[PDB]
Amino acid sequence: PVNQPILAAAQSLHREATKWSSKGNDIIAAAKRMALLMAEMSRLVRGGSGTKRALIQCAKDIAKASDEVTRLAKEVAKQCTDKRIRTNLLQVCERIPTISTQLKILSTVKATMLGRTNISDEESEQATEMLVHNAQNLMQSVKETVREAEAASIKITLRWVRK
Repeated sequence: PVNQPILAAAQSLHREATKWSSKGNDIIAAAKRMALLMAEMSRLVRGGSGTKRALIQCAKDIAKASDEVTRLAKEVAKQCTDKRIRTNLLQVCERIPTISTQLKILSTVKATMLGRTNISDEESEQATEMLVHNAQNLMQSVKETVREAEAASIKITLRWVRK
């Protein structure tokens, strides 16, 4: 069914995001959608063909959800009194648009490769491993962004309720 390391990265973010309720928290909601979509991604990279259009669109959905995470976490940071946390939170959540832009590039590469041209099992495996590493980086960054966004809120209209 799956590419295990992508699914594991997805579950890793799911575990952090499900510490809290989505109610009145769109960072939490977006992060949960990201983890669910990234699990779908691991199915798609490990299915196919037929999965070409789906691979591209799934990455687009993930990138859209990550813009919401980024946008909100930047607002949290810029209300945070602790410079140490504020700076760290700005540092991480400003990696995210680049990583999720990279997710869209590498998914399209994996999906479409060289168009009509024939491709080896080596190029195919290499393209998988590029995608894998980028997915782990993304899941890591958002998980760190969730943790720090909550840490920063202690120093401050966003709701953190433990489940």
